[PDB]
Amino acid sequence: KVFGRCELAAAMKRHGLDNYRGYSLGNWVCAAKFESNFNTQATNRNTDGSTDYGILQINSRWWCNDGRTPGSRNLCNIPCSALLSSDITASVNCAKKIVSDGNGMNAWVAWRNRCKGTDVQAWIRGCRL
Amino acid sequence: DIVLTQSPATLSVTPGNSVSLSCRASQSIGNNLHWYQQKSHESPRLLIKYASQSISGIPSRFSGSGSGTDFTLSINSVETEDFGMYFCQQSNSWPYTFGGGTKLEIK
Amino acid sequence: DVQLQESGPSLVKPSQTLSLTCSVTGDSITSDYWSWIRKFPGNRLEYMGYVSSFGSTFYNPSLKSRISITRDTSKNQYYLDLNSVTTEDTATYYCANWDGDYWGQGTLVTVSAA
Repeated sequence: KVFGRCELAAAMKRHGLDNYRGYSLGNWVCAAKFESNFNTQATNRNTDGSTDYGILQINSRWWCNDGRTPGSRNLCNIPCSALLSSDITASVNCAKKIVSDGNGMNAWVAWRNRCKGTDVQAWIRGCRL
Repeated sequence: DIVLTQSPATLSVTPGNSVSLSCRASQSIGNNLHWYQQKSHESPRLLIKYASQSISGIPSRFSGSGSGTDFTLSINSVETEDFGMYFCQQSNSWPYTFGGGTKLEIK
Repeated sequence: DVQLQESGPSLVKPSQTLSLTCSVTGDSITSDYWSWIRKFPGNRLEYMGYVSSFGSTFYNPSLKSRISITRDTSKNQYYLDLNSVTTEDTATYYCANWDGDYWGQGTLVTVSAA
């Protein structure tokens, strides 16, 4: 499914991402916009042989197992194929573990390139939460 | 740091009856509240993660609800194997903190 | 399946460094985030800190920077170092993964001049 901006903001707030480990809600909505364009089915194969899956493009080399990526660690202990649901539960759970590493949200390249340093609060303004 | 307050400190109940334990946070923590059970001579055991998400291997009589600052652990038809300590713990902000715990014992 | 187990001295002197080891069996330590939690008398639990798979460490300010958490992949173990301990550090120490699914047995360490 493709979330509407405000729809994802409300869901993400419901899923506890508003001020999770120092990051305001806007960061997460913005990340989803540029990482998957709000699409829970988004999947992109990478140069290093890994693949990113879901609303938050979780990588198969470190976080989920897709069985075709060399040197995988599967930190979120879950098959990448399970992060493609219209239910964002699984992706949020894993994202929280991801952001809990020292790299913070910098792990999300699109967030780093398109959100960090911008007025992220703009992504939740004008929304009924 | 975030302060977690659990009430009551102790709760006596007779097997078969249902109960609910409270855990309130000094500030909003979304759904980032987890529940642990701890018996004597044993390590804590995760019962519920992220306020309401179930954990495989845990009796289904355990459930959790709440958001923001108020959370609840509910036990449907308390069994004797349930007597012991219950702790809530938040992971919303560093440092992670634990509530003072609620003791469940037979009445 | 995964199993954790703490090991180390159970009695230490004030002012010394208390060190504990958590041995992990069932999988590589590089595949998870690892933590240390301790229980004081009176059912008081304190989260000490954790180390991510990439080596990032997070320590509870309550410890006043006296803590160090490290790992040894070849030995599949991770450790806890707590410097200049006092009787206030007597507690039951447990290692567990970040998710809280796997816990050690917990080990009691008593800090005493004797």
